[PDB]
Amino acid sequence: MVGLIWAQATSGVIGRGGDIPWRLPEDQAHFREITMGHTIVMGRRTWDSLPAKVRPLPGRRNVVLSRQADFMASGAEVVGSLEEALTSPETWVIGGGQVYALALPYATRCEVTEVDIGLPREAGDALAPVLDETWRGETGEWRFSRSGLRYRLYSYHRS
Ligand SMILES: NC(=O)c1ccc[n+]([C@@H]2O[C@H](COP(=O)([O-])OP(=O)(O)OC[C@H]3O[C@@H](n4cnc5c(N)ncnc54)[C@H](OP(=O)(O)O)[C@@H]3O)[C@@H](O)[C@H]2O)c1
Ligand SMILES: O=C(O)c1cnn(-c2ccc(F)cc2)c1OCCCc1c[nH]c2ccccc12
Ligand SMILES: [Co+2]
Repeated sequence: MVGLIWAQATSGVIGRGGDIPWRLPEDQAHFREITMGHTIVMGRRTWDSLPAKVRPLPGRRNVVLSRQADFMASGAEVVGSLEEALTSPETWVIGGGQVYALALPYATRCEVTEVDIGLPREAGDALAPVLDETWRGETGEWRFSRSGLRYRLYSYHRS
């Protein structure tokens, strides 16, 4: 099983300038729970976004996808193809926008956090993948985060 996991604004934005224009501390803990013990696939730009003490994220097999044959990720494995990284009974692609789409053929789970932030779409932003009509969503209750933004959890599922 390959899953995708991301947070997004009501508009689809997941990242700008190589980072995230929000931080919900509740979102970060559902990320760790959902991924703890499994494999995480990220692109080099997203690994590049993790600070040097936080990487590799703990308790997990950190796989970085990259076209540089000689790029290094201390504590992580660097694979040149997405499907090379798919070796565990549970794989979680943790972004960003380029890998969400590339991993989207392989995925049966989409855990999406929708952040009610008015963030207009802008050039160079990374986007959540467009989920086609084969995906079936469960919708949670609207919640309040301590960062002041409200959020909600979508659980898309498909055979
Ligand atoms: N939940 C969230 O809101 C969330 C989650 C994660 C990340 N983010 C945001 O996502 C944004 C970054 O996403 P991104 O779309 O800019 O870059 P990315 O998807 O993070 O990684 C892009 C890199 O992956 C490699 N790559 C791309 N296509 C490939 C392919 N077909 N085969 C092999 N390797 C390939 C290349 O590395 P080389 O150039 O080294 O080849 C490319 O530069 C950041 O802003 C981050 O904050 C947000
Ligand atoms: O998982 C961990 O063990 C962990 C602990 N601290 N941090 C961390 C949080 C913020 C930050 F700026 C640096 C490190 C972690 O990374 C996970 C954070 C959840 C997250 C939201 N969007 C993401 C995009 C890519 C990758 C992880 C995320
Ligand atoms: Co688990």
